[PDB]
Amino acid sequence: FTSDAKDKPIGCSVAISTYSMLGHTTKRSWEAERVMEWLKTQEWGLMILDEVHTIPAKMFRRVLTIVQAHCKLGLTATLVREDDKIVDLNFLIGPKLYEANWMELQNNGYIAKVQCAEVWCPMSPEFYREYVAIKTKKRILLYTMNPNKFRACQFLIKFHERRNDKIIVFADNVFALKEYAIRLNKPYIYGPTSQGERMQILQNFKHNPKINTIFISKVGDTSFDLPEANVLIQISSHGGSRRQEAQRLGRVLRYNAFFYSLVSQDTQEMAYSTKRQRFLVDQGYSFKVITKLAGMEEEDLAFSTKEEQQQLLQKVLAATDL
Amino acid sequence: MKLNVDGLLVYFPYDYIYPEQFSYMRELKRTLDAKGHGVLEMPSGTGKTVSLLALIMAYQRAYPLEVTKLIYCSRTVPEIEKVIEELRKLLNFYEKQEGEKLPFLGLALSSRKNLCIHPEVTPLRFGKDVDGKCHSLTASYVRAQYQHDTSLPHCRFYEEFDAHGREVPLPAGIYNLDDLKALGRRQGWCPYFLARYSILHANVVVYSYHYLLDPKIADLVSKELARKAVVVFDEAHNIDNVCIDSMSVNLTRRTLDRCQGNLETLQKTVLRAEHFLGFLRRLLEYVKWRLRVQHVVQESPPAFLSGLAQRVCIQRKPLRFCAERLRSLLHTLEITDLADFSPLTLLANFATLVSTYAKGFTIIIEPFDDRTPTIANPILHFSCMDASLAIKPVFERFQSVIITSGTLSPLDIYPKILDFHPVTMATFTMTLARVCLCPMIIGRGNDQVAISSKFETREDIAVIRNYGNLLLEMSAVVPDGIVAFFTSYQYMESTVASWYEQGILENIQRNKLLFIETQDGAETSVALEKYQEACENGRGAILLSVARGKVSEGIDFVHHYGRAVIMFGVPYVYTQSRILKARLEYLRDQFQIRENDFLTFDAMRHAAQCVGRAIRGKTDYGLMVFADKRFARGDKRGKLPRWIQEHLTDANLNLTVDEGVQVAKYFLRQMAQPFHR
Amino acid sequence: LNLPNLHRVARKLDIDCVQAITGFDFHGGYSHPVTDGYIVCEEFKDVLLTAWENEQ
Amino acid sequence: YVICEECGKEFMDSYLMNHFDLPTCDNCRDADDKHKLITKTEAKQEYLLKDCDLEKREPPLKFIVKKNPHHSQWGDMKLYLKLQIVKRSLEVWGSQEALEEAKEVRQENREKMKQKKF
DNA sequence: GCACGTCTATTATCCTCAGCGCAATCAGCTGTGACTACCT
DNA sequence: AGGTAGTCACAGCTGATTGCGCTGAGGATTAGACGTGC
Ligand code: SF4
Ligand SMILES: [Zn+2]
Repeated sequence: FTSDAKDKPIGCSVAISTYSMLGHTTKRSWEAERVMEWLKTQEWGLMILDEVHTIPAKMFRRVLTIVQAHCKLGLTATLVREDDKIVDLNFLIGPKLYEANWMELQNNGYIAKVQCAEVWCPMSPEFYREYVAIKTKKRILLYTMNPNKFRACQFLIKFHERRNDKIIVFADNVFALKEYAIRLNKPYIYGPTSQGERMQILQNFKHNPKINTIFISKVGDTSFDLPEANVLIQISSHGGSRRQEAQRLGRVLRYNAFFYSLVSQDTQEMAYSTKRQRFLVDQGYSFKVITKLAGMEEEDLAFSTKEEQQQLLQKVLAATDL
Repeated sequence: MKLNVDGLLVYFPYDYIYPEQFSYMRELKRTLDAKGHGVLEMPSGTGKTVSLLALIMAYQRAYPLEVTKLIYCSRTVPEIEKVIEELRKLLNFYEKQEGEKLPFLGLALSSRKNLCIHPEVTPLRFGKDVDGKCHSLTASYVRAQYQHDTSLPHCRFYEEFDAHGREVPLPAGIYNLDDLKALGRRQGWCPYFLARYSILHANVVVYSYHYLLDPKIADLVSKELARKAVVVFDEAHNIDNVCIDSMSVNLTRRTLDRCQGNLETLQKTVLRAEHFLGFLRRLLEYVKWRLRVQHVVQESPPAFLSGLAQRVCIQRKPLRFCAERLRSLLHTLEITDLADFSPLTLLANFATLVSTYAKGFTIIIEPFDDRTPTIANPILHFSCMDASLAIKPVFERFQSVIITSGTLSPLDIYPKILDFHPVTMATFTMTLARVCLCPMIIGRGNDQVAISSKFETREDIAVIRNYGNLLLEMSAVVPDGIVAFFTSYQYMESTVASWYEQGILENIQRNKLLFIETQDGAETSVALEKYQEACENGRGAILLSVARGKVSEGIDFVHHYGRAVIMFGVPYVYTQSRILKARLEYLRDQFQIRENDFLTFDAMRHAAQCVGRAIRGKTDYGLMVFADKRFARGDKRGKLPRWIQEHLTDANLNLTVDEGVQVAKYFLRQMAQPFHR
Repeated sequence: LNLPNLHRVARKLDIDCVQAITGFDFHGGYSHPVTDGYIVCEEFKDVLLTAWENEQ
Repeated sequence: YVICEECGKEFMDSYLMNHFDLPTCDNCRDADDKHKLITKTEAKQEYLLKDCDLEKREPPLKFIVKKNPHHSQWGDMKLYLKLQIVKRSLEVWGSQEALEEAKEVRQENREKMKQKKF
């Protein structure tokens, strides 16, 4: 029941739908209205909720009260959430039943032993002056488009492609991701592209040796059907969302694999990365700090000279969204 | 084993029951309790028959009064023999699990050629003369003259059956056609005559569609057998086509020449009643008038008799006496054989049909021929237009007619194509331990150009190059046989000629052997045999054919035969001949059927019928590809059977050739691992 | 009647309209018929003229 | 027998009854003005009706499929009875009332959207 | 008498128009995280 | 010093619109024979 095929939801044993449709605050579709009227007239056994962590919302909570069910079973992988609304989930649904021990889970070999990495790059002088000069929230793009971080990401991409490893590159701030992906001429998901284009890109991502690296803009921050990947490189993620980082780490496991996080020194990204890894260290993961990359000057990388690095300043300051 | 349905227990030869079979049994029991008709859809040719027979036997045991006679009409003789042997296996299982016999009789019916013991008529290959020779050898006059024991060669099986086979019945023992022939030859009886005598005291019987859809024989074979009976038409996705062809006749120069040749002999025999002797003589010239008239088309189903009553001024009533004349006058003339006589009978049948049935028909005359259009060929065909005409006598005489096949995806068009009142609307999708089929629709090629089989782009070079490249790089990933279907023979030959012109067909040849299906039956048979023997070893081969051909349904591509089935474009029937358009108009103004909707339904029905023959059996697996962007639209995907819809993910609906090849490689690589039962 | 696009008006009115041939031109190495107006029934002539004027 | 709503004369079968279940004989069949047939798209545009309002709201509205003179192979025009369409529109939107303001605010919103796009 | 350059010819074939149903597109609402300012 | 109302960057969803795809029917434009040079 998602207003896409309408496979006669009336008179069904198991019904599968999504949020934001059972709690509509506006006028509803006639067929959808009739389906909801039918659905609100009978009891439900074992109402299953997915991604329960984002249950305590303004409209998602009343979804529990808008339908009647006997048992409410919630499933999630990242129970961590800000705004301390997880306590509300104790009485909204029930108590925390089971919490898997990830360390012993990966010790059995059924979960990939991901070697977590936290490697930072120094801020180029052409960028740090502008970073310390501006404070009105325009510095988000500055450390995001750090030339040193760009070189590190390109080096990691090339190294892992040379050994035939599937790579997923997470990157928020899709504006930066545009010039981050078109520079290397690699597929990227802007996010409001289409439904078909994303599906075919992800479908040909796995069974193709020619292309094995993609860029994602906050779209992979949920439970999707992304294929198996061994390398994850996140750049300029959200502020302090431990849930987002835990989900991104969850997209790799299924040292079989390893994921890297790139941050800029002497910036808010350092504090953000420090405060958003406290969930995984409680889970047992340790983030090794990498300050030097072997063979950085062995091959040619982008932004080799200062000319294009200083040219990047004009285009990164060209936003002027006022 | 013993399956416990909600109000009965049914013995099943196989201990393990798939959920699809259980749901099918549930639905069929519901229909039988509903005392009404219905339509079903199953994806397996095998395993449906055993479940159907088991449920029928259980229902007969539970309710002997409700069900008395069973009909399992099928398409051809192999289906008849396989269902007979399946019933034999079921009966043997019941006997070994129960220990006592039951008075159930099961026989198979076919043509007199199939069931005959005279060695003087078997070697000949004349299906229109075997019945005539059988009638000449033994008939009412033969029985009358046998009293004096005339010394002349005649069939003697009946002369012994009428005195010895009309007293001993066959209460128990289901008999196959070979069993019937053996019993007849050991008892000196005709298998056909004992079959006729034994149908009354019988439990089940199987035969072809022609014994029920054709009114000229259904009444003789089924008149008062059982008022309350159950009939099922398995594999009847093309029931409308055969129903239309049942009341369809054709006329050519050969028919009229044969009639004018044989009427002189008939008159010579006569001069050695009068209401028809002079009546038959002048009928030929009215239809020969259209031979000398050079007109494109004449349509007048009601006014044809009006025009007949003008040139010769003949009443319409005596036409209705023509058919009943066949059994009366001819037997008085003592016809030696039906050779050189069938066109005269079919002319009378046509006259009776046009005299009686003219409400939903059309008369068409075509002065066109293949490669010799206008020399001398006015073909008159009394093509039927409504499929309900051939289906009324079975709906009004039966209670729970069931139409089931492997492709009945639109359940809303069959109840309105023919007058029908379904109460089921039931579909079933087979499930196994692994996905046995990987359907996918290939849109634009590597050049980002659509490969649609559009009429305006049939001669386009780019689409032909893309088709050739797809067939080449596909032939190297799926081994031991690929079955490709084209729209028509003309398009197929024009495509292969273009491929031969370029240096591309050699690349396919060096990978797999290419075999082309032609109209010749012997050539097609030998091509199929050599394709099978080439696919037996590692050579591999490609079988190129047409969707609307006798090879599409004549053979089944079981596992290891045709791992991939390719559809080169949506198969659309040719709009010419002014026959399809008449049916479209009739459906538009009568059943409110959209012309485009019906064309799409027919195209997708043929495509699914010719693509679903690659999966026969649970262990069988195969690949199915559609090489046309037009398949990508929902209006055509929705016409695919439900057991293929769920496996056609939205990810692969418009993917290019390279990604389709990659998907095929992954599917074949992952499907080769052992699975358990 | 020598009216341009008169056939289209006749087609929309389902009125018989046949092109009038007055000669043949041999331009381009081949003979092509020359069409001068359209021949329409006088009974429908009055109705056709008004319809053609409205269409124009 | 069926009693005509215009003349009251009993009849067995009529064109309107067969195609639209309308109890009106062919003698009183005013197919030119009162029983005018309009295309499906035209009815949806004029009366702002949706497919569910035409196929799912009881009673279901029947239609007559006729060939398109302009082009043969295109989808044939679906003709609905104007009286039934008007009755359904009145049942859905109430009457010839505020729906008229509704179409005005719809075109106003269209102008707002186009100026916003500009 | 032979071959080459030049003047002329008594009906055929190929690029562009026309209503409905499916898929693409935007408006409105919400989530999720941080940022920020004013009052108790 | 902490709580709350806004504000902003991305993302999701569903509810209308809203141009685009299904095929057949229209109006445009090289070779044979004669003069002549060898
Ligand atoms: S009566 Fe039977 S055995 Fe004799 S010719 Fe006919 S079919 Fe053959
Ligand atoms: Zn009346």
